[PDB]
Amino acid sequence: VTCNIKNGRCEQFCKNSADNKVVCSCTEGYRLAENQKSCEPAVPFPCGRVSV
Amino acid sequence: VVGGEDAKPGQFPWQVVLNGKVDAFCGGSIVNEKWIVTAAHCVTGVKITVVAGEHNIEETEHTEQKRNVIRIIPHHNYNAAINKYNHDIALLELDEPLVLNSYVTPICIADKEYTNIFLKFGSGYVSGWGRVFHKGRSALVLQYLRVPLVDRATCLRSTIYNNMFCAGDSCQGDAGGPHVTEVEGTSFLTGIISWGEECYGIYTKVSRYVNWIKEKTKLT
Ligand SMILES: [Ca+2]
Repeated sequence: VTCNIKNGRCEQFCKNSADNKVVCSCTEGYRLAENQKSCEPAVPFPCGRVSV
Repeated sequence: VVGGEDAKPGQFPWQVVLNGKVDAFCGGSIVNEKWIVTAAHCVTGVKITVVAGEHNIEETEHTEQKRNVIRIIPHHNYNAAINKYNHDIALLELDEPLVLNSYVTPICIADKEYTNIFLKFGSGYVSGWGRVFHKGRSALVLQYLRVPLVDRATCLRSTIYNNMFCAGDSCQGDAGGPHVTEVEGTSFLTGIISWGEECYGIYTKVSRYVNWIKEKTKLT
């Protein structure tokens, strides 16, 4: 798998590692989840989320 | 906004509204606790009041946070004389930080590359307390609308474009408000509302101002 298909299954950001593997990544206020694809809050109120 | 629908409390917690001599004359978006992004033509110099956590401007919902603007940074290339609606983006420094919560939350801003990729998804949300009809009064409760991305040629039937795009409609009072794209339940800023007039809508491409935004809105 690579970034050019389905954003490498990365929820937010995808980058190609030096061994033909996807390195998923997230924006400020989020961290990479246990599944190595999804993005979860790293602070109480991260950007761009509805909390209600 | 015309032909949209009523927003839900805390559905667009990055949305803010600008108050001057008249209430709700423009919109904006929360970049961070101390910074707002909006359209340059909304911001004259006069006393601006930013209101976050706003839902209905008539009712006191105990979610609102009013702030004074102490610094206005219109983009260096913006010139009211000449175009007026090109490089149509500004930043507002608030007097006191916003207290972030469920009703007051910033909008995510990706890098130049992904902001554009998100734009090309083809569907973004626009919102504000602009006019409900063409010459109708300003909205009481926050309105939102899903507007599709329009191609180069189709829109050109009317743009500096490089830093602008078309979709749709946004109306008077919505200017400066967010065009937002939702990716897997997280919303990213993909444009600023420039104008609609005939309530396609014309928008500023956020992608080309990301670095400028991040730089000027650095918290220290
Ligand atoms: Ca209110």
